[PDB]
Amino acid sequence: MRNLDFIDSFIPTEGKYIRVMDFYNSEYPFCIHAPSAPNGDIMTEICSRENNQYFIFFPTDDGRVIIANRHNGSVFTGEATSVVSDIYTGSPLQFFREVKRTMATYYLAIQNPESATDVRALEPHSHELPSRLYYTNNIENNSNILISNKEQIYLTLPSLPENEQYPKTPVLSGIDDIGPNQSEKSIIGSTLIPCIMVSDFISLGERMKTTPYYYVKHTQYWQSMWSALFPPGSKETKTEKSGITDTSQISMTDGINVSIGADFGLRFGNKTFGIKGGFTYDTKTQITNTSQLLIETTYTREYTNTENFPVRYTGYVLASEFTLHRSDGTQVNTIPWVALNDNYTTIARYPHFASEPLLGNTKIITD
Amino acid sequence: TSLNYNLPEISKKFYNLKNKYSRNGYGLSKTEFPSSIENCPSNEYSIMYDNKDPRFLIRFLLDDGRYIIADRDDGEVFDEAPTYLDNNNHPIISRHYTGEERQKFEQVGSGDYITGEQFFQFYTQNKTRVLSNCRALDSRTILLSTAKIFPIYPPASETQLTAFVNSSFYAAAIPQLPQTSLLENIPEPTSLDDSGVLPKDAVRAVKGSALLPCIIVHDPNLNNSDKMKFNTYYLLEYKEYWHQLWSQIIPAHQTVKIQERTGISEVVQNSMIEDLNMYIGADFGMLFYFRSSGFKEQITRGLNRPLSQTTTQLGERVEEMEYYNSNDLDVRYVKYALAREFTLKRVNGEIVKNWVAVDYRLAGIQSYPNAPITNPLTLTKHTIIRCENSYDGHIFKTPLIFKNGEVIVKTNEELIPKINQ
Repeated sequence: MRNLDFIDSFIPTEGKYIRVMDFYNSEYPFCIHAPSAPNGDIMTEICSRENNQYFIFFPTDDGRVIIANRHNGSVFTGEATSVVSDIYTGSPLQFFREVKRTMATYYLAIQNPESATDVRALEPHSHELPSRLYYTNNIENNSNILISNKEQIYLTLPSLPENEQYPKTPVLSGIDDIGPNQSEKSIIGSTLIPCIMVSDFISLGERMKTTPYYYVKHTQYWQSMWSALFPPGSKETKTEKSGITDTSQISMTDGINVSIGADFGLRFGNKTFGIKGGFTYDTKTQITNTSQLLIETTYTREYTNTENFPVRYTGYVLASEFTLHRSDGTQVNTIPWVALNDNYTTIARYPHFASEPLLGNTKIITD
Repeated sequence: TSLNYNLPEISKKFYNLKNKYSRNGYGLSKTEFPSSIENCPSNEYSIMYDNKDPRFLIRFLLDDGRYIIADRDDGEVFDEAPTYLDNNNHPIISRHYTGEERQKFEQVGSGDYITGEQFFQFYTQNKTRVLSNCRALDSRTILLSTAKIFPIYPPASETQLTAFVNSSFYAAAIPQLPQTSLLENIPEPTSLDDSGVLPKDAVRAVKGSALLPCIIVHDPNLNNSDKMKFNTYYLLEYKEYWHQLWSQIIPAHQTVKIQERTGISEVVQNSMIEDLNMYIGADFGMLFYFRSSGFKEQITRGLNRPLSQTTTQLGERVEEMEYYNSNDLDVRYVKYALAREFTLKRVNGEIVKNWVAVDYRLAGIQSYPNAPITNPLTLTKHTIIRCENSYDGHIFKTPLIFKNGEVIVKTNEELIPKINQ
């Protein structure tokens, strides 16, 4: 359609809107309120329209949610006997499960060093007065843990780019054509990432209001490594770079809490570990199966022209790049996050009917 | 918009697994001959190690990154038996898929990636046990898991018995993913006698699709060997269409009672459980049982249908609605609700089964004569006649106007009792 095209949107998923919460059984208009300070006790306070009372539920791979307030971006953190507001560190006590008992009412549960065991729900000790949120094992047929949404404001998400087809190998126009330094960049995939998991100069509280979601864009392209006119039957030695620089790995890790493994799979830190499955699916990448990090390696390779005529040859290496963007589209990272993979190479040639160069011996330079 | 389910390479190929250090080409084998090593007894279930009769194994990816290892020829999986051998070791045995912890393995890559000389190991029980050949590198023996783990940087002699590389392979059978399409507008009747479009003739829109590993699928038509070789992954399609609830001529200025049956019946739910260990929750999200649970997240991500947030099962919904025709003429009215359709197909395209859930939350009406000739129909009374659960006991606040071709979203309308308070 046009309208019906957004039929999926009419009934939104948990992390597409800002909400105001209240316990169903309270008769007086109490709302769940977060402290102005970055750390403090979560409380039921008289409902007002302040950002202390507005929350976004950020969903994770397994369906659990991270609950951040719109005033400062601090999240719900489970503690000994009470729920407090604190800075998101990816701690296990910062993941909650929303359970819908009915279409309109739900309760929030936290789980222990246990699995199927002690699921306890959040409950106030009063309906008449402002209260802290405590735990209870009394779940079944208990309406005191029951929460309702007073308000629901729909979020406008950034427009994500359309997925492109794998990058094609560059063509050469003549014997003197070295070819382009890079091929056209191809959008392989892009994914949405909560503002609380990214590094930026904008304050958390401000990100919550204007850019609650950031997005990571994944692109591929062919990078030029070398180019030469090979005389008939000549052997030449060309140098080919591979992997990721030390600065780029540090910048990426700092910026999105994601690193690249030696197998070219991705390594997720404590902040992003819970969303790794959604991240890799959207970007068409894989999770790493090794603990070694990808480093930078310089290789030498012998190439022999077997044709009886001179040939132009340009060597390209497959480049994979990640960019961090704000809701307004602006790019956050100033340092490039690029990994070159020397296992995937393509050799552009003139004339086109000429054979592939014969690959001889490969060495590694210890600069 | 095309689609990619994003399976890793090793989840798309049945590989022959050879030891990295063996000089005479020994690897994982289905050899009929028993173990030649004294302290390494073999039997009918033992996974063998030999340089003849190689096994071709696939690695199905679990949501937590662990793998299920299955054999191409007989469709059985690798299993860590609880029985003890010498030195507190467990034998690795062939068994039918159950989805238990003992069938899950963690792959860990190490070595010199820079020179392409890397290898991999299989671990169990939170990396406390490593899979190893029993005593030998170049002799027919068995496979077991040991709790005697050694350093990998200087590769101890014992570590060599745990190191694997990929060799030859067979392609798994992967069905092609269909392309998504848009949902059509609610179909208009062409005349007073036009009864509308029935579900059998309704135009479908593809919205999702997932690749289900054959081990979780119950397809009685095929034996486990044919199933694994020719139908390694089944295709599960997710579609939407406008499912007609009723079609009737309403006389001028008349109120009429109409029953609206939506949701899903128990028999259909039981069927989905039987075949896929999957079923629909009252919030229309997906629920899973033990045998398919390990793949929930990958499946739902592919389908574009969320994981359910309730434990309540969707059931049959029967509601009685009263409508009022305000026009001076007799009018053909027809009401459609959104159908959520799931289809299981084999690699060749053969349909195994269909399951439909009717979503009463998204529905609309169309008429003959159309607008602007006729005035829209009005809902004057809403009663819930029969429903086995109280997940959604809300009715519409009446009167409610149903504008031709407009979709009415139950959650965006005023209800009784009021929600979102």
